[PDB]
Amino acid sequence: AAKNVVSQFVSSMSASADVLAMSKIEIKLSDIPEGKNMAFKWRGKPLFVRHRTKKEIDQEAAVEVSQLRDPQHDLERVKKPEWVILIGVCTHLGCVPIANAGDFGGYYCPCHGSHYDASGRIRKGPAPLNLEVPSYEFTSDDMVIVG
Amino acid sequence: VAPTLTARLYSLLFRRTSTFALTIVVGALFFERAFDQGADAIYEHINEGKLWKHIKHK
Amino acid sequence: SDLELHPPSYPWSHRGLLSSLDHTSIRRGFQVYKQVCSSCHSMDYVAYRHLVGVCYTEDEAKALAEEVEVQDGPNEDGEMFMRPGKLSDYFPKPYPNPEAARAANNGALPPDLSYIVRARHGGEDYVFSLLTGYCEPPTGVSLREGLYFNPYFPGQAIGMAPPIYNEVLEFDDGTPATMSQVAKDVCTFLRWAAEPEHDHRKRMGLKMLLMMGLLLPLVYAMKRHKWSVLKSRKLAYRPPK
Amino acid sequence: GRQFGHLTRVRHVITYSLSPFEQRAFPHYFSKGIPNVLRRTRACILRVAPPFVAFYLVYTWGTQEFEKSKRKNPA
Amino acid sequence: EEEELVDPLTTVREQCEQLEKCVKARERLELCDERVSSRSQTEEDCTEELLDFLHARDHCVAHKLFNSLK
Amino acid sequence: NIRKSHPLMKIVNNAFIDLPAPSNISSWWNFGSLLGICLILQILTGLFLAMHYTSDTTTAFSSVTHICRDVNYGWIIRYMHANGASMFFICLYMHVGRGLYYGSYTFLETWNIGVILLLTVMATAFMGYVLPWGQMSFWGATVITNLLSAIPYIGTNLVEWIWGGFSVDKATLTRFFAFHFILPFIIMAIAMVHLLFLHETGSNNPTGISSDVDKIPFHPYYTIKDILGALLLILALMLLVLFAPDLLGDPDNYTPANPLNTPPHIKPEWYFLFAYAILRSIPNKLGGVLALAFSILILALIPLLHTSKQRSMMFRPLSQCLFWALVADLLTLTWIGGQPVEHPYITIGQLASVLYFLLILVLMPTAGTIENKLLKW
Ligand code: HEM
Ligand code: HEM
Ligand code: HEM
Ligand code: FES
Repeated sequence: AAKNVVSQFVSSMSASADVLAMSKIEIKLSDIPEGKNMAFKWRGKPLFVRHRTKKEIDQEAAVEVSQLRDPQHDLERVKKPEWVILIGVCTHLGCVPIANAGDFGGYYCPCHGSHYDASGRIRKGPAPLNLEVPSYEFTSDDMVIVG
Repeated sequence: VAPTLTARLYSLLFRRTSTFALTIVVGALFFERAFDQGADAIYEHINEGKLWKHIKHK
Repeated sequence: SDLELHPPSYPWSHRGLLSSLDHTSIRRGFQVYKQVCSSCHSMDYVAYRHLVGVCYTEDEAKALAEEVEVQDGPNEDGEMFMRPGKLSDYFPKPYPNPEAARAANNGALPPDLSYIVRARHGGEDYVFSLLTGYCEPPTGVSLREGLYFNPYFPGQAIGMAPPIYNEVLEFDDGTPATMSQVAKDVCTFLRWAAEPEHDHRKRMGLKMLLMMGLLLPLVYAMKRHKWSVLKSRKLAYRPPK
Repeated sequence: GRQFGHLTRVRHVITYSLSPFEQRAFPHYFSKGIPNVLRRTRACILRVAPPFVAFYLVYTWGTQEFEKSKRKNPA
Repeated sequence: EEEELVDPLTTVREQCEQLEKCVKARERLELCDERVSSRSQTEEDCTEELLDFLHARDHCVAHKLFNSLK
Repeated sequence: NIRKSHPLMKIVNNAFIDLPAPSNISSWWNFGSLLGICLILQILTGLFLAMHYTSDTTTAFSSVTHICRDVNYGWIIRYMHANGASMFFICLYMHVGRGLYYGSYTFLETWNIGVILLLTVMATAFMGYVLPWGQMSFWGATVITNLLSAIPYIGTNLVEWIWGGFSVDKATLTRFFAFHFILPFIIMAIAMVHLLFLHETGSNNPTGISSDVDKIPFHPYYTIKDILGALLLILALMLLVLFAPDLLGDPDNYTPANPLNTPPHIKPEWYFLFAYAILRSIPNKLGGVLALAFSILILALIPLLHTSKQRSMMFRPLSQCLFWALVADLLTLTWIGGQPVEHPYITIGQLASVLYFLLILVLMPTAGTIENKLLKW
């Protein structure tokens, strides 16, 4: 009885009308210019969708798999070479990777401070990983969804 | 049965507070598995809303 | 007038300690709710996923939700839009504010159906008694049409009507739905909308009785064991001669 | 306060005890037990019981008059 | 409605309504009913007699009902 | 060694381990720990409730439903709180009664603190019931709070001061929440002082005689008997919350608040019903609330009317009957209190109220004197 009563009380601090998860938001990509960071609501979390101008894909086509934490390339992330859909969280804490103002690529992950790039990747330090690609998947070329 | 079950329960498992604690905790596990299910089972003498029974129909 | 009648005791499948709740009935009762009852009665404390594990299957419940619509979030301007209901929005206010009920309903306000079984004595019995049983207004009683006559209902002047008139049917397994069967089911479903926890409540209760029934004797034997030095104990008084 | 060894002064009283692991926790439980509960009940009924029945009666009477009052024949 | 749904209530009610306790109760109903009609400036309104009948009937209804219901 | 010397352990040791206790206390002494238990159970389920409840009129009721449907195990937590409040009252009523019967009140400080403890939980529980913002929550909040308006020249202002508005509105709910949170902690400090004064003499016992001559350590003996005791509290509590969650609350208080309705009902929860009966038995605004109050503060007069040469009732037959007539009379009072103020109920509710006061203030002390005389004392 002790466990059970304790467990109930403990398990009471978790769910509710909080299993929602709808989203899969209607996005459109030529609809947004060429590289403008665009956050949505996916189960809540700000889905940072930055597009890719040719020039800025080449700084992302330039990574370092030899010297890396979570081994990957911008190409090894995105399935359609110039359309990676990012998110806003930061693998360390909760500073949604602010559009620009950072080191490599573009991205910057504040809170305190951590530097990202146009693949979400952690270039400098604080955040252990490279953000989260919501399967990033589309519908057609211009048309796009998530998941 | 013979030189007593309790006697052996005492001699082999209850003379130390260690083994005592240890059996109670091991005995706690199984009991939960046996009872939680046992009571859920006995409860099945109500083959009604029995989600399993409905699962087959729809 | 302060003169009235109290509902009898119907033998529901969910009364009497350890007792499930007829789930096939909650479902027919849901049907009754959506078709005939919902038109003028809100059940704003119940959502579509509540109907999941219980009666319907996941897909089934969504399909019902999908069907009609609600006013979903703001269109990128400042007007809202419509879309097929998801599993997460509560059943569907037929009247905006309270005075809308008065307007479309003689001047009376039909009370919410989220609880009702717990908000009226006798519970399902009162609803059952209010439903099925309807009578001819006796002599000297002056109805006035808006108010119908109803035994059980306090004052006897109601405003509802008997929306059970043997039908406006539905059906899965095709239950011969007379006014009786259609009433039992609503109440059974109503029990569930009021007290969803009903089943589990009584399951823990079974376990609580079995455990208490096992701990109680044991804790007693623990206690008499230690008190035995005192219960069995002897005194003698040996003063100097 | 109070402790043990500073309670009071007692003289010439022996107390025999027996270890709990050497006696039964439920000796004549039904044998000696039940007669005792009957004896305790006897001793107390005449002081507990009456006040209550006085209410028991006041209760049923009280309700009848109430219910029977909300009715009437002529006038 | 016009004829063809076998309302169990109606069926069990017949047998129920009939019975002794309700026979007597309905007698008083009719008794009082016929008084109320037999005048003008009256007010003894026959409301009580109805409930008593119903009560007696309804207890017996509950006892015999749901048995048949599916 | 370690238990006896260490600054914190001493306290525990002196209160639950080596405390000399009479080898004589019966079941009626268990309500002490039981209240202690009820107090914690009521703070613990209470806190978890505050993690989901919101004290604003438009979400108040909704948040309580949110708890029972959506919050995992919210329902048990909710009903345990609800029923623990009644369980806390049955125990409170056993405890006061026990002391009255056994002369335990001769320990003035302990007792007087006990009366402060009785009032504190009553004020606490009354605020508790208003929180869900149900029909009864609002009208019970209205009816009861309005009593203070009988106090001359101060009353109107008083009622308006605590109300926050001119009614039981927004200010009142949030207000009542805050005090319902702060009260049980204060209750605790006070229960510590209750136990502090009690420890100065140790417990009384059924004979009212004196047990220095036969004390036993609180440990195996009363720890293990309190355990078995708490277990039975749990049974009663759980039997209530699992099988009949709304039994003592009655099917009623659902449906939100409506400041224009006024249900033909209006009665506080069962634990105030005896007081409720006494109040309405008196045709008079002032007198009603004066006698309402007096019906509880009279516990502070009991020791001044002891009268008997023996402390307990164990050896006093006439007093026993009179005591039982008090309890019997208190049933009548709650029973009446739970009924409309019409024909039969008024006059007995009136008579029973006079009896309550006649019994405690005149009949009981007289019986003591008679009893002394029959024993040639
Ligand atoms: C869709 C058509 C319906 C309308 C227009 C309607 C309207 C009303 C009205 C006006 C009242 C208040 C009666 C009064 O205050 O005098 C009422 C009460 C009530 N309604 Fe309906 N109703 C409908 C269907 C239903 C159904 C199908 C049920 C349940 C099976 C239901 C459940 C109830 C109950 C249990 C009450 C009792 C309130 C009380 O006892 O105080 N309603 N309804
Ligand atoms: C500081 C500790 C406490 C906290 C944090 C607390 C919290 C709450 C909350 C949030 C509610 C509203 C939710 C609800 O109604 O279920 C509530 C209601 C209530 N409280 Fe407490 N409470 C505490 C102590 C107590 C005490 C000691 C009592 C006295 C027995 C009490 C009696 C009640 C009652 C009777 C209700 C309404 C019953 C109900 O609707 O469930 N509470 N409490
Ligand atoms: C928060 C509520 C209360 C708590 C936690 C509490 C606690 C206790 C405890 C733990 C005891 C130990 C003795 C025993 O087990 O009976 C006790 C005894 C006592 N209490 Fe309370 N009590 C409360 C309310 C009351 C009130 C309402 C009264 C009466 C006005 C009261 C008056 C007394 C008296 C006179 C004793 C001495 C009993 C004896 O020695 O026979 N307490 N109380
Ligand atoms: S998580 Fe961004 S620096 Fe802390």
